[PDB]
Amino acid sequence: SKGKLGEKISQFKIVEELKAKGLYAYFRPIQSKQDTEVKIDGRRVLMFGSNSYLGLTTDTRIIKAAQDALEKYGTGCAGSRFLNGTLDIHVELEEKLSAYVGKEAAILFSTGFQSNLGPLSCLMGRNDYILLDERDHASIIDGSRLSFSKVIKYGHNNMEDLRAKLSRLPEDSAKLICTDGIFSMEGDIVNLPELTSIANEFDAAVMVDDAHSLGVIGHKGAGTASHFGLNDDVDLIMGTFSKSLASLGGFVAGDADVIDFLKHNARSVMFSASMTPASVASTLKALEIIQNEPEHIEKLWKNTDYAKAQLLDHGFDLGATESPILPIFIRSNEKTFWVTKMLQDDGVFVNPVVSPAVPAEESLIRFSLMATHTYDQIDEAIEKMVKVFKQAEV
Amino acid sequence: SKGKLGEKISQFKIVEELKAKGLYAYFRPIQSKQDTEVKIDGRRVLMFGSNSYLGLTTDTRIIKAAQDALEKYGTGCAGSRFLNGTLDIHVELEEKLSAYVGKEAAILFSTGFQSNLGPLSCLMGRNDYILLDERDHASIIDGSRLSFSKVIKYGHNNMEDLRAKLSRLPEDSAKLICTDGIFSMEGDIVNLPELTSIANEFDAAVMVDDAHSLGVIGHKGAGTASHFGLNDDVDLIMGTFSKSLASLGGFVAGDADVIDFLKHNARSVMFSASMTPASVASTLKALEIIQNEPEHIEKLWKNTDYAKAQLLDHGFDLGATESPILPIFIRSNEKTFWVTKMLQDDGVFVNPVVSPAVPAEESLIRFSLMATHTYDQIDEAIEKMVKVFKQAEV
Ligand SMILES: Cc1ncc(COP(=O)(O)O)c(CNCC(=O)O)c1O
Ligand SMILES: Cc1ncc(COP(=O)(O)O)c(CNCC(=O)O)c1O
Repeated sequence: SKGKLGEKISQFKIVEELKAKGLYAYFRPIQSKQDTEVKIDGRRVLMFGSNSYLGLTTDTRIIKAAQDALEKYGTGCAGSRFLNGTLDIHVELEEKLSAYVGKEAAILFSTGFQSNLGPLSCLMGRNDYILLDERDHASIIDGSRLSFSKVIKYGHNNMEDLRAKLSRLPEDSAKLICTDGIFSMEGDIVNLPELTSIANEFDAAVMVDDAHSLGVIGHKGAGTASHFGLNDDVDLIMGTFSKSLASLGGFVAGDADVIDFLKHNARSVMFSASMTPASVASTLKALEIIQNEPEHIEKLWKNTDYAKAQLLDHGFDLGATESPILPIFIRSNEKTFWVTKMLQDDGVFVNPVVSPAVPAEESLIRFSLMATHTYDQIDEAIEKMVKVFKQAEV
Repeated sequence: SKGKLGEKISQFKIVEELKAKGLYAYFRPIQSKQDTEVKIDGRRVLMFGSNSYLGLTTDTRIIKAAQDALEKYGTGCAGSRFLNGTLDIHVELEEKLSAYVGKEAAILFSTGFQSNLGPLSCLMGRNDYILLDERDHASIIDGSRLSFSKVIKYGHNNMEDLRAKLSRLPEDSAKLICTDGIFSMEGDIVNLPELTSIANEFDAAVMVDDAHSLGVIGHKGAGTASHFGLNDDVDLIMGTFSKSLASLGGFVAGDADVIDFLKHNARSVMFSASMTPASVASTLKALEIIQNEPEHIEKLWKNTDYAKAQLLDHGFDLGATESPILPIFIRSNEKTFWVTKMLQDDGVFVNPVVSPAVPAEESLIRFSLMATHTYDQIDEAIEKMVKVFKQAEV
């Protein structure tokens, strides 16, 4: 029955307003492979809003690996890993990931999102605590909420606030600190040396979400612990396959005893169907390519350094990025929607960040680099961005 | 740091005990396509533990559709649907699903699990209520927990307990009833006529999870509302693609206003990467096949009716199934593990249900049919099951 349900959704009008003004640019329907240019409505659009940092979703070797896995294994495993959903190739991928991030063991999940839900929901319980950076990804907030623990947020990269909040807590309790490695909004890196120093003082577990770090920072792209040399101070390394690894799915890597507990206690792996064979194969081949072909990471950072310098030289106001995420401040929600749509209509795809995700005065567009971008494409996007920021009067 | 974390996992010894006794049969590594026979450790094993009800994960047309989508679109969309992750083929699949279940609109999620999280987390809020059948799937319990509402469980298919629990609630609040259509444990069907009758009396929204119903009950497999003719009394139809549809992903279908609210407010679609092209294409082709080839559903039910009659004639104690899930009671956790492993070692794959999921005296094996099974295979499995139940002294 719909009476109260209709009332619950009645006040949500921002989408009707964006559509009526001709500003709507969510769920833009792409007609082609994710690449430096995509086809939208039959026309070519430069893609600066992707998470495919190494451009690997179009690698013919990766497509072929996925197609060969369909031929051998079919379209799906039709069950949880726990029951009838495990393939030899899932186990192979766990072994290869464990080696890549320097841990004993790993467990796959069918999404990155579900990779966060698993350990956050089942390790800390009643009378225990989870400490979260306030900018942590939605999946981390949701995972922690599924736990029976007390969830405490600390100020963004604020080690005094983390330390104080941990100091308040009863000694006879378990504590788990979970952080993004690279934060997607501003593209900044966690203070992992200080956070792990605090964790070691209070015997808290440390979990890092490396969604935006894998294939980006660390030796051969192995992520945030690898970047800082702090593998031995991080209990759990979470990753997704949907970004540099060009696929779908995720993982959690750690000590074999903790991983064995997770694979038999995390509801998001016990009660969800396993990754498709095509996605296991594509992830395995992308992981081989990231490690054996240092070019990709190198070219990603040449593009990042080039685009960042060009944006600062044109007078754009950038956030405190340390990654291929270039946050360009606009500081008005209306201007952010307008700039986004005008760029779309001129052949440039960027992602807006607006209220209520952020305060109006912190609204921005995120311009993300891909190893496969050219300096010519970067130049064309920035040319168009200068013109639209002028038209918009930013 | 690991001191307290080590203590949190210290008491979990059932897996070490199962492995040490040689009884462990979780995460069995399959070497072949999901089919009526699978390869485990180089040997052939009859599969009676699958959710591929129509045997479609090996359909050459479905494999080819997936392989052609890899060729055109690549290995992944590398973002949320909300941003850079929408393809024309995702929209096509939503339109085809909406038509199939008789609703205005639909939104895809990358997993079934995440399809439950979406509407349960964002429609009911502070001062509202979610009413759940106590046997509802883990993803429904987890979705409801992510809401800011009060979650109330009612007795399994107990309409007096649902009615009483709703009667206690303040009139000026929203209420949402969520149920499995077919329940996976016992394979029983929700009392949807009575539940919708109650919902209509209290103006509560109705959501049905049709994970085990799609491709199984309803006209051309359209699910539980379709089975009862109650499309107009169900607000939201949830489905997965991982079972009859032989893929990965899921959906929620409903009124265009509710679906528009979900696609801009459900964290599990806004903040998770979209389905892979291969999985969209495989789902589209499976959905065409289920509707255009009535054979598949027909043969599933011939196998179900045959196997159920054969089990009852051999004196097995079955649960109150109304589906291709045949629950065979064992009523001892030890016997359930032993029967499971002995069947594995004799070439038969079944799924155990044990404590703490159920009371010891309700422990069972689930024997699930596939349209592609033969009567010869059914006969061979039941022959082996009689022998193992004798060896085990059930
Ligand atoms: C009733 C029900 N609802 C939702 C889901 C989630 O769908 P996905 O597996 O596609 O994420 C399942 C999964 N069934 C697998 C299990 O519980 O083992 C299910 O049985
Ligand atoms: C930091 C972080 N962690 C986890 C995930 C979840 O991974 P999957 O998308 O593979 O489920 C994302 C997703 N980023 C997409 C977004 O927020 O739009 C992420 O940005």
